[PDB]
Amino acid sequence: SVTSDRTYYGYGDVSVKNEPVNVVVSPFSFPGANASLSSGGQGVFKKPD
Amino acid sequence: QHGKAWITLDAEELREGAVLGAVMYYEVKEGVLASRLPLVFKVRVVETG
Amino acid sequence: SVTSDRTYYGYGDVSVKNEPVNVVVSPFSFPGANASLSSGGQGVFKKPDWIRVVNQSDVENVKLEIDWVNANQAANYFDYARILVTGPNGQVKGYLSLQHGKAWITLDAEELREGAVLGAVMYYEVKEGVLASRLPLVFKVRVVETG
Ligand SMILES: [Ca+2]
Ligand SMILES: [Ca+2]
Ligand SMILES: [Ca+2]
Ligand SMILES: [Ca+2]
Ligand SMILES: [Ca+2]
Repeated sequence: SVTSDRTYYGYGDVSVKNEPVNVVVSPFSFPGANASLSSGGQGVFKKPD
Repeated sequence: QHGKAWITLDAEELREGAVLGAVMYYEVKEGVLASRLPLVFKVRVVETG
Repeated sequence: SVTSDRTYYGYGDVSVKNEPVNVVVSPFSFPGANASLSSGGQGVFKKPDWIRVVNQSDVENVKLEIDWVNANQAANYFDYARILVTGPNGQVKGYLSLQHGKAWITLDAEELREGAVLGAVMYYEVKEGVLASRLPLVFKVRVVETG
């Protein structure tokens, strides 16, 4: 007696939470400790991490 | 569409007990849901002898 | 005998109470204590805990637009001033100066779920000979998009 509207459903959800990367900074204080940078000087400074 | 039948039985078919079974080929219209639908057939004895 | 008007009802309510974020400010008095800022001097000033962003239990993604409004006034006092917004857990997501005035620091589900502190690191050189007291520095925090 009923004319069914033939439509059933399925569903799902997608969760995009974080950003791809975290650029953790540990800044450099390049004259350093137990060192010295003078005017006109020339050299190299290294920070591994 | 074609609504009338004219089944006729003769002296051999009656003298053994005439059963008339039904075989129904059906396709239900799309999505229709019913319960206890009636089917009524009128049996007229037109000519006996 | 009655011809029923066949309509029944269901209902519900949605409660949106709070705003997504609380930008707790603890302002900085940068000449500090037991320190000294002189005219023409050059240096650095650091405040580890300056803007604490406190979220509610649902908010996970926040996009903050930090904006420096009185920079054109401080241009008459400073020669270069560079503010680094020391972000959530070591990241530095924001950099403001007298010229480039807008930042777009954005926090996601890991940075909020641990308590987001935004410190300030300021690199400054005071214009030659200028002597002031209690100069204001005001930054507009706009929450542009939350989720
Ligand atoms: Ca992150
Ligand atoms: Ca007859
Ligand atoms: Ca007879
Ligand atoms: Ca609030
Ligand atoms: Ca939104």
